[PDB]
Amino acid sequence: VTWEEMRDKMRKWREENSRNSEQIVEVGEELINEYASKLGDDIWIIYEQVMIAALDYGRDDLALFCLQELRRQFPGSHRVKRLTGMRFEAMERYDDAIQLYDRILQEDPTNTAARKRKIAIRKAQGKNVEAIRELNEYLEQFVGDQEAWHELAELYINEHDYAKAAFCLEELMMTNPHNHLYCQQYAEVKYTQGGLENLELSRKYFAQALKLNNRNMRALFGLYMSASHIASNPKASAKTKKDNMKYASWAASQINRAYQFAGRSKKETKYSLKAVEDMLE
Amino acid sequence: NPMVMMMVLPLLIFVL
Amino acid sequence: ELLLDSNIRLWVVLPIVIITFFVGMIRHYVSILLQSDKKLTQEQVSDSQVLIRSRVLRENGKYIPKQSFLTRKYYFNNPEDGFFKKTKRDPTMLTDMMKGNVTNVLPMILIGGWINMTFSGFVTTKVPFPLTLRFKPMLQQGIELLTLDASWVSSASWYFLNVFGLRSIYSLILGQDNAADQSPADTNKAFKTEWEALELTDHQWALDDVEEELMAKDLHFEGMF
Amino acid sequence: PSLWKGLVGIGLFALAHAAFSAAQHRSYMRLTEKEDESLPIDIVLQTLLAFAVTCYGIVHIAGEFKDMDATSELKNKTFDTLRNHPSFYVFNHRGRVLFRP
Amino acid sequence: PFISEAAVRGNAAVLDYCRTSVSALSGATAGILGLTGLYGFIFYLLASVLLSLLLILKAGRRWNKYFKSRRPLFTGGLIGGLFTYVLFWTFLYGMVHVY
Amino acid sequence: FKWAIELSGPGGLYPVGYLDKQVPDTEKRCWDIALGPLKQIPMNLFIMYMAGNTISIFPTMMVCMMAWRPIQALMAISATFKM
Ligand SMILES: CCCCCCCC/C=C\CCCCCCCC(=O)OC[C@H](COP(=O)(O)OCC[N+](C)(C)C)OC(=O)CCCCCCC/C=C\CCCCCCCC
Repeated sequence: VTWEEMRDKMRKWREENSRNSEQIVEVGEELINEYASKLGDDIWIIYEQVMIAALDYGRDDLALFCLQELRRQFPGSHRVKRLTGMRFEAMERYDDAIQLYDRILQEDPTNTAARKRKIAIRKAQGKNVEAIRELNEYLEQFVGDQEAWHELAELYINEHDYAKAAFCLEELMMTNPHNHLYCQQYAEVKYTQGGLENLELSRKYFAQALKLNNRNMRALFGLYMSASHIASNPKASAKTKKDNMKYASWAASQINRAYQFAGRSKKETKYSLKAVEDMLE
Repeated sequence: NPMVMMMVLPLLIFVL
Repeated sequence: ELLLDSNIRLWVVLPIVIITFFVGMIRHYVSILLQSDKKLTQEQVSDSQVLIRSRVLRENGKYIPKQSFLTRKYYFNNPEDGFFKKTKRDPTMLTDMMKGNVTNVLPMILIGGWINMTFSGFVTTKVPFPLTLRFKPMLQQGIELLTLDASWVSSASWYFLNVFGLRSIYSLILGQDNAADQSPADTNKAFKTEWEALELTDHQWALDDVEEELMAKDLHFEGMF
Repeated sequence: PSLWKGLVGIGLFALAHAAFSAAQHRSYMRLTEKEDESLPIDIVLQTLLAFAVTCYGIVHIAGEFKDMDATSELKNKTFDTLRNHPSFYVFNHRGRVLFRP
Repeated sequence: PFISEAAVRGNAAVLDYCRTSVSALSGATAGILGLTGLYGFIFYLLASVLLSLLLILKAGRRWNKYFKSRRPLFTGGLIGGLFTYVLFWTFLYGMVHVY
Repeated sequence: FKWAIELSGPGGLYPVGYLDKQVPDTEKRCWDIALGPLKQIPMNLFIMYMAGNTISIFPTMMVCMMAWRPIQALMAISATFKM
């Protein structure tokens, strides 16, 4: 347990956007208290996460410390300005945060952080419709922002306009063909959206996600259940009926195999057997 | 420098 | 051979290498210091990102069903939709870019000239391969010899060989694609060429045969632990 | 392992020693002026062995290759991470109220 | 399948680093041995294929996911290696055999 | 299915790129691509030849000219064919 090890752990926990605020805030506090001078400016990015975790963790005592250090180091910085905006939003102080973001925008119009923070404020206030409208307007100038695209898709899913969410996930897959998570989420959204005309797309995209990653057993039994629903639908044609029955049988075989592997990996009561007891039904 | 001129003429040639 | 003065090594051989190495480092650091991003307004970045989205769609729309793709096509290149139709609009910048382009080679040649004056009249090192006699006037600047072997080189060309052979070292230590070496503007035409290209593009839903190519082999499952 | 790095160091040292030997041998000729015109077998064997070991170490020092298939490092990315969207964080959750304000 | 630009760039960078280091070392060794003329140049080629063999050992089995083909292992940046090889060759042959 | 819950229903400007209506709208060049460099290479070659003593007084310019249009084409012959 050396400061390099926790530094690498924090770097990994930053590269993939985790939100285990307690662990990251504890590690960051240890780093900035014990090994603050053991390494150079690489802690400064840490000083971002550490405060955000604090706002997530509720421990506001060190949020002021980190903010004051960053401000005294970086006067008139748009990143630190957004960070102050988040500090203000931590206590639902929305008017001052909005004014600060407007000042940032009038100082620099190409900044994208201020728009995202202001729409985060709007969605925190519960005005979902105006938040969706603001995101739609913001994308009209910044088509291609994958993060905002996925956030808009998630908001549409929450508000249950599954057509727009499916469209946004389609264009997200356009952006990133090789991410199986997007394919799985789009298959789920399409399955939830409607019937056979969308069930076919859902099962095709579930198969695509399985091809892109064999371990996504979530999408595995998602494909299984989509095929089963297609089978149970009277409108399915005879050739479609036998095709989806074959797909369901293959998926069931894969599910029994996967749960047998789950069995050999652990050592306990055979709940996985109970699990395939469900498949036999 | 004659050498500098004779080696910077290609530099103008290299740019063009 | 030739009994060259030992003091030529400690003051004409090593200092040339050190000068070349650290001048390359200086040039790279000055290049990164000088580079400043030009201010971009909303419209230019917006259209650049829009054409980025269009090109990535053209590249990998195969993973998107047919109706979504042809709706993309309607949105992009079709009178009725309106997009791609109602979307269009000594100078300092030229001098600055010309100076920046010039400063990548000219400092090396000026250093070479200064070295040629400063270290004129020596024989620094013997190039270990038999260069041609016709190359004599540039390898042996500042030497009045006539029958000297062409493999003996003066200071200027030795420095030139050093600056040619040190770029790989720069990439080794400085970082990949370093700037120490020796070696869209218009959106309307871009809009029109994207129009024509995406008109020429077709659709091939890559999911039409994914299941059959998936059914053939069992799913990899080892390493679940 | 890290010892590879140490290995390459000694390799360079070996090469450096070879240089010294070669220099001395050259002085030999510069004081013998005989028709030898040949390096000692010891120095050339030492130089070649140092080259071999140093190159073998360097190959390890270069690093580790990375796979081209984009679904390699993304295999372990669970859906609980990709959904966070760090720019669009919201602080109106139960975390603040539950935890110490 | 789906190539990732970052990984292929990293592979190219590590291959280039290994090639540059081996070419510089080969130049130093050829300068040490006092090789002169064509016999020197051939040595470089030999050194190169030696590195290739080592790279074949480094990639080893299952290299198909590392490179599209073995070709960049052999002829990857050969001229860039040759320039540094001749520089270090002249350097060492100058500060060893000339004086 | 005893747990077939439906989550669709009410659908509420429009998101950019969205369009609700389902619309039903739906040798040779290699010779020119090879002759391009086959005709551009002599131009640089002719310029280098007509340079004369300027080319002689510019040893580096000749190498760059011979590596720009020629040499690179031979080195990137596979790339040229694949393009
Ligand atoms: C007898 C003739 C032989 C000539 C010697 C040249 C070959 C010897 C080479 C390497 C052996 C050192 C091994 C130590 C491990 C270093 C690499 C590493 O894995 O460790 C990582 C760290 C930091 O990585 P990085 O970003 O800095 O590397 C650049 C990253 N990349 C390669 C993708 C661009 O490495 C660090 O500690 C920072 C230091 C990086 C390596 C410094 C060595 C370069 C210094 C001088 C080279 C020649 C200058 C003088 C010669 C003049 C004669 C003409």
